[PDB]
Amino acid sequence: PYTVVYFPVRGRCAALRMLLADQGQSWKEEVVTVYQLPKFQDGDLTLYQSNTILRHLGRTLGLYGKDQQEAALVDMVNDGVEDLRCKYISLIYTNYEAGKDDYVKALPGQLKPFETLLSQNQGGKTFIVGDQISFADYNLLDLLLIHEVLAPGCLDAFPLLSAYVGRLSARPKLKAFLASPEYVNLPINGNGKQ
Amino acid sequence: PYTVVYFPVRGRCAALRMLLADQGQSWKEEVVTVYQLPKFQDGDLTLYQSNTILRHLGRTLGLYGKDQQEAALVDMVNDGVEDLRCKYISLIYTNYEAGKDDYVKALPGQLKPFETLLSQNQGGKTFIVGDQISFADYNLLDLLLIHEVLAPGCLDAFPLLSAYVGRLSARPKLKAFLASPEYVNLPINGNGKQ
Repeated sequence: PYTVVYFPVRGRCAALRMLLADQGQSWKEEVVTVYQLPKFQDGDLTLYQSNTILRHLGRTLGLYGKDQQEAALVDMVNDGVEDLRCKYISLIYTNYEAGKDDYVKALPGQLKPFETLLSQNQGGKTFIVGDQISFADYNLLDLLLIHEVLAPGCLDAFPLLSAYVGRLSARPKLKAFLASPEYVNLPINGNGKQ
Repeated sequence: PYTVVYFPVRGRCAALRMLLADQGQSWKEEVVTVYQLPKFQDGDLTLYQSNTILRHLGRTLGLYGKDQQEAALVDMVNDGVEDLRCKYISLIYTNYEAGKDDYVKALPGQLKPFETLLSQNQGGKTFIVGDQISFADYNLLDLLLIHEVLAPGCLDAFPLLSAYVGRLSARPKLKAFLASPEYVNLPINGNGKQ
């Protein structure tokens, strides 16, 4: 019984959509043509804030680590992703024309921490945290994909990340969703820039 | 076995310090004179990001709601607080001189949601969520206190919030901590503005 209310763009819902899709859950979309959405309805539970939804789905669907220690790392990784996403959103809607240059120059410094974190966990052979997927993976994967569109090839300097994007992108239900019109035909951002 | 590494300012640690103080936990500070701190060490567990720490302490100290439903609301409230805190931080370090005017004009619109949320929970007679304190309370309380310093009297238009700040501020261990030199003598912000 899931319903997500959002604009007709992937934006901040791409991650939770991927999460739902991959976990084999069904939801109802509810477009909003022109607390800022998304809005999520789980039964009579009504959530706002994308990360709130991600954690909620994480708790209830068991994508929050195997113990309190991992849970903390998952949060820490998610917050980093979120931090970078804020810069991206700022670039897109604010200084896209001028900032794009400087942004890509700095991108490697922004992505290196993730590469490191990956190397520290079974040599990046599984997920960003632990040996099971978590909501932070779906969110990290989205951040990496939307960046490969802004600056194609940015992930070439990071062997672990690139393998990671490939590993996750190949997950049965996820691959299908990523290839669906439902995903492919939605613009990444509202202002039409990406 | 807690250690918090941060600058010599309350900044983003005020909340977790209040949390620790109120919960009767002891920690070791480690000043950093001139992932951006804080850094938290719980045993060999090393966390970064203030909210990550807040959730961690929330999970382990049982300040995360009584069930998954409340947990979600706690997150939702915390994210709202965090959203406003980002604006505050932006005012302080960026457009303080000019933005202060417009900021205070808009403040009521920013605080109204919290007043509402409060009224919806036992008529604001307990905490922001549920009938037990949660990490979001400590974080909300900090946000309200630092605002009463920026724009004194801003809470007069909201009876529920004002009672809330008074109710929590009177908590035995919290009142003491709020009166300690450890708290009182630390500047609110780095740039010396508040």
